[PDB]
Amino acid sequence: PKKRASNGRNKKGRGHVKPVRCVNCSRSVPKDKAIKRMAIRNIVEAAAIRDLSEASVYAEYALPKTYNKLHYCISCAIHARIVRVRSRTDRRIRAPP
Amino acid sequence: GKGKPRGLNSARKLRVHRRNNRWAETTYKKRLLGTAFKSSPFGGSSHAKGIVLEKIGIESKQPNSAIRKCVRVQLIKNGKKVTAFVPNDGCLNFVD
Amino acid sequence: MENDKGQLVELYVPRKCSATNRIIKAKDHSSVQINIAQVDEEGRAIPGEYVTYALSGYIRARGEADDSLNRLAQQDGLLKNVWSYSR
Amino acid sequence: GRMHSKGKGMSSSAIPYSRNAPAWFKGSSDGVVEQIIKYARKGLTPSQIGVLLRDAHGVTQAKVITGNKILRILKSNGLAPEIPEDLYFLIKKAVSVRKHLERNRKDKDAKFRLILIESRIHRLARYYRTVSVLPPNWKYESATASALVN
Amino acid sequence: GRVRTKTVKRASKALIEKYYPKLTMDFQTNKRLCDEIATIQSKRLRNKIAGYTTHLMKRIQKGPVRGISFKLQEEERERKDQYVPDVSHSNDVLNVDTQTAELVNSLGLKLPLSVSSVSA
Amino acid sequence: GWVPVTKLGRLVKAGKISSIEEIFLHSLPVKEFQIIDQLLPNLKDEVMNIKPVQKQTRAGQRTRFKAVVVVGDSNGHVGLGIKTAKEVAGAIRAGIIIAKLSVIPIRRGYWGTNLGQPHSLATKTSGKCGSVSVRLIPAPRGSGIVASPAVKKLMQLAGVEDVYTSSTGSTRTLENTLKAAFVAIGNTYGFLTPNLWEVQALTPSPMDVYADYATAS
Amino acid sequence: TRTSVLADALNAINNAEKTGKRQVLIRPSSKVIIKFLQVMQKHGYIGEFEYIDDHRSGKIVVQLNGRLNKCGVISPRFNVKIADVEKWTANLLPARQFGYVILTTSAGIMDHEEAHRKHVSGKILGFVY
Amino acid sequence: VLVQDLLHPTAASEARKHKLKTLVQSPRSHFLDVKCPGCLNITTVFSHAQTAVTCESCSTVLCTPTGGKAKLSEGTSFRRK
Amino acid sequence: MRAKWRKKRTRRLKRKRRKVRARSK
Amino acid sequence: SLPSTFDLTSEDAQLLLAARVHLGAKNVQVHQEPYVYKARPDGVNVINVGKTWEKIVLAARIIAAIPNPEDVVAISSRTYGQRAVLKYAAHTGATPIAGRFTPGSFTNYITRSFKEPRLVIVTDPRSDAQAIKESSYVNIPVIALTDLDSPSEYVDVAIPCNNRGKHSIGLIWYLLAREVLRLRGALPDRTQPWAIMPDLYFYRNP
RNA sequence: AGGGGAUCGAAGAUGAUCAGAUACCGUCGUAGUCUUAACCAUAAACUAUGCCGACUAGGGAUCGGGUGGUGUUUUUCUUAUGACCCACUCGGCACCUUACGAGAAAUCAAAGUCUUUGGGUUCUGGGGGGAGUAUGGUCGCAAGGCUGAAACUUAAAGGAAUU
Ligand SMILES: [Mg+2]
Ligand SMILES: [Mg+2]
Ligand SMILES: [Mg+2]
Ligand SMILES: [Mg+2]
Ligand SMILES: [Mg+2]
Ligand SMILES: [Mg+2]
Ligand SMILES: [Zn+2]
Ligand SMILES: [Zn+2]
Repeated sequence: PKKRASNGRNKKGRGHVKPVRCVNCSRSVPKDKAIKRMAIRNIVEAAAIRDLSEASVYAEYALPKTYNKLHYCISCAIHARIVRVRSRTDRRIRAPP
Repeated sequence: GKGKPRGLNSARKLRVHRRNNRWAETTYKKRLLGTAFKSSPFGGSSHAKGIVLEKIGIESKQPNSAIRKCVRVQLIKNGKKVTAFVPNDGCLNFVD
Repeated sequence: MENDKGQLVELYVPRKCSATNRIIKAKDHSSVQINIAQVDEEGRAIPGEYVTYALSGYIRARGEADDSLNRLAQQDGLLKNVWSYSR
Repeated sequence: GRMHSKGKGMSSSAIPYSRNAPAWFKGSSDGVVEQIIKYARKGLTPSQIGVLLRDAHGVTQAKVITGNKILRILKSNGLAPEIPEDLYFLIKKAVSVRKHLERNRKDKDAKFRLILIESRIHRLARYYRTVSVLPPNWKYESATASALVN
Repeated sequence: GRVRTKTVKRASKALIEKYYPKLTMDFQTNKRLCDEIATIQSKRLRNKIAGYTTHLMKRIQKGPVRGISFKLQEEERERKDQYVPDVSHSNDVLNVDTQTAELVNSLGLKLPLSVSSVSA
Repeated sequence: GWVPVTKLGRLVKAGKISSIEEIFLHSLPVKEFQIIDQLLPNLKDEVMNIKPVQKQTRAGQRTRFKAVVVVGDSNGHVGLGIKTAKEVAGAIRAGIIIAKLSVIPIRRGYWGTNLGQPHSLATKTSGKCGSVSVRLIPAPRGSGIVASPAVKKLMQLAGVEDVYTSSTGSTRTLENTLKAAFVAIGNTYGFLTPNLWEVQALTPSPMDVYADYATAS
Repeated sequence: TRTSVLADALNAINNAEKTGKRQVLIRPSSKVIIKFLQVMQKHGYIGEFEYIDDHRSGKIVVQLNGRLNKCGVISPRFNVKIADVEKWTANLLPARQFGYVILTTSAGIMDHEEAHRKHVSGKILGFVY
Repeated sequence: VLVQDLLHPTAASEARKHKLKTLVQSPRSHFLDVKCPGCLNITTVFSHAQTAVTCESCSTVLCTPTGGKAKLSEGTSFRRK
Repeated sequence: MRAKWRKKRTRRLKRKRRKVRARSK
Repeated sequence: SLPSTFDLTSEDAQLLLAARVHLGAKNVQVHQEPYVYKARPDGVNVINVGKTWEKIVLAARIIAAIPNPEDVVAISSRTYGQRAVLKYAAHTGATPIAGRFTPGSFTNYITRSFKEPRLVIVTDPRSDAQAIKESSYVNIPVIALTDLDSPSEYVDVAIPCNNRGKHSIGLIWYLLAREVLRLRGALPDRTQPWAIMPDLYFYRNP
């Protein structure tokens, strides 16, 4: 039967949506059976920051972060990303803390 | 209300629907098409005489094991070569 | 009910709920008898004599039961003002 | 629940409980009638006339004030259109759609809508034929429809 | 790994329930008492029970514990209670609201009022 | 050995409740087994079937024994106990106990006109458990129990003489069928006849009368 | 389309009774519905009921006694022939005994007992047991 | 729930509920009797418009039609009914 | 066996049959 | 049927107001609640004080019906009322279940804590809900202190009240106790607040 | 049948990997992928839930409109508007709790109001295989589609849960 009410979700009053391609697999995937993670990483590493501060010019510098919405297609997201897998009672949860 | 017009002047649609539906029931289909007369070796009869062409021990289906002491029989009326099993403790000593 | 020439049969004559008139069943492991005391001036709560209700399981289960009880009270004069006809 | 979409609207004009005139709202009946006839003369179509009456003048519904309807009144004075108002509007719409289609060869949605319009027209035509407002065996469609409009 | 077992703990609890007096804090006396009152087919077990009882006694000096309050421990809580004379008059006379005032208007006779506002 | 837990048990032991009709009137819980035995000495108890029931392990399996037990008389009280224990006789005993706890009344009624004593049901009434719908239907005098074996036995236990049944769904799972039948029987005392428009008194319960003799000293 | 109106009336009533509402509002409400309700009343199944003269179609407010169990209207109005009546009652009613099959006849919307007494029957509308 | 003595509810409930879904349906739309800064005359004007509404003869324009209730022309006094 | 694959094989068979028929003609 | 002196006396009303029984209740709602005399701008509904008091009286009149004193059982799990419950029990007959309820206690006639009530009084149908549910099994009316935000499931008579916490719950308990004492008990007169203090109750040392 | 032919890419090459790989991975690469004329009518074309209609249980949200606010806020004085805000309210797309009903169950405010069986209507199914085959019609430029058997053949094939 239906493993989920929503299924791979979000296609509700939406006919047949547009396909986003994967990051890892580069498999095409619907923007709902999607699994999108926003990776706001520092443009540098934490051990690389100190060195930069030591050597670099300008008053401390603001330092930029990069912004990537990475679409881990369903399967690849079970090479430990979001996803994880859950219990039947654990799947009725729409929160990440 | 589900399917069938619970209508009142509805009846022809109901009757036709029933007719159409019936064919999916096997027995009725067999009766109507006349499968009995065109096929199934016997002429839709209970019993038929035939002629012992050749005695064949048919090797039985699974779990069970044995040889099943049947007869390839050519029927007289249609001329069809069936295999009729013979009951009990040999009795091919009777059949020949 | 009655066997022709009088003679009552059918035992265990069902309690009916006071709110819904729906029969209180035999294994109504949900229903209740509510007992409310007839009351008098200075101390006085008059033992032995109560105004009594039965509430059938089903209404209670539904949730709307308190209001029904209030209604019953307002009718038998055990309350005034509490519950109105129009909501 | 809507003749052509999956939509199930219930936006609708309501009506008051009183069939009697709304007391204080003055004027008369004759005046109202005169106004209606003037509007008819000016080329407005029933619904429009009613609208005009309601807002600017002291009118609720002509039925309440005069006694008879708008359309009935028009018929009495002999000023009513030959093809019923709604039907006429439908025909006009159809014509417009046809024109659009003539220009745009690939516009499938428009074609589909045109089909629906045509169907609606047919329904309306049938009912007019039944109540005898369009003279029988008169069909309203594509070639003659344009001619009919104006 | 010296976690006292279920059984010992249960026994200790029972002892505390039935004989909360005659459990004089220190081990030695308590052990002897345990040996006397409770019938243990062992010695080590008895000792363990005694130890646990002593621990419980120590705990019960520094408050009440769950599953350990039996009549004589109850009356040292129930009576050792009741503050009282501050009431719910204090901080001016009857602080109310607009809605509250309105409510009062319909029901009660004559009551003192200090009306606030309440807004977004 | 007797020894009562619960107020009702104590009351029964004192002998201030005469018959289970009164209990039924106030829909009283009968968690204690002995009460029914005390009040109904007429209990004819029948075993239906004891299907073995399995549970799988790393080695072998667990063969428990689900035994369906009916309980009854001829008066119109019926029990139904289902139990699943390892020991079969023990399981049966447990089932019996359960059935006794359960025991329920029946509005035995008239086929058509009163004449003499009710040995049918009031109303075409049904249950449904799992997916087995037992309907029962008030048969006329002498027309017997018209039922599948299990249901027939249940009816006999009840003290119904005449009943048509329309048992539908997979009645071959006996337990479910039995449950459905029991449910249907229970339902009898729910269908408001016009013989029931009449307003009742609402008695204060045995719990609220013989209050002092109840509860432990 | 609200094809049949009696059906609608009964359905809502039934629902109300099932929940334990003491009152129902019926939307369209005809002569026929009113007659049916009157019949029900006559044998005490329904309490008071109030037809609002909407300056439109109708509206019925009902008072429920809790004496209702199921009120059904049968789907086509089968023309019914005095012996057919017996069959219908056997099928539709919980006893050879009580409750009523509410058939419309030439003499008016009666129950079934009344019809039998009067010796006239016609089409069936509902029933009340 | 359970009992709601139906026919007579409070005016507030009626006001809240959709003006079609009530008991006896009445429109909850008024007739603004409007006065202009020009002449000393009042016009009976429906609360909704669908038309740009001029006066008895004057080209004053009383109300501009929005989706619902008509937004009156800047500074014009109006009664009710 | 996959249903799709089965269907494909059936189609192929049909095509072959058609070809044979054509040849015969 | 009516004492007529049993109108809400001004002092009592004042007490209630101080407790903010009526002038709590979060802006959310349960649909089965007409104990609400208007609503406040931002976050508050207001509970018809008089109605609440009358229902409390009714509740008392129900606790007055049961002849056995320690047969009526009070129950609170949430801390904002345990003490109050205990006080109530002390004052009346009443067995209390403060804290962890023991799920299946009115059923399970084998438990070390077997109470069989004929009436049960509850603080929170939001927390103690288990107890209420259990009551369904064995047929007990449930008198409860409803916040007008909580369910009415399995509740026969529910005093409308505030359950934010603090002085409201305790006050209500105290009032109920007082009323019960008035109706068959030691304290005989209509007037006088007596030694029965509202602050014997409430939430003390945290 | 023309154009346009970037990218990717059925076929093909072609490198590995493998006992083997005209499979998975790598690198090229026509057809195609765009598009204008036409056709073909199928998809897990799925919400695997026919469309209408009525009713029964709450709840916040969210989009679309619409009234009710001496509500906030923008200030260019009073402002008049917009954007919020609160209370509604129709219409929708869904969702969360309860089941007092269902259902075999999973679950469902509909899959409810069905043995207490009857609002109106279409269409489809009758154990599994054989078989969506064969034949015949047809509609296709073909690939194919719509319709669609039986002979045989077997006691299971299924579902939904549990250990
Ligand atoms: Mg949509
Ligand atoms: Mg290779
Ligand atoms: Mg290749
Ligand atoms: Mg298809
Ligand atoms: Mg499909
Ligand atoms: Mg088949
Ligand atoms: Zn991927
Ligand atoms: Zn003017």
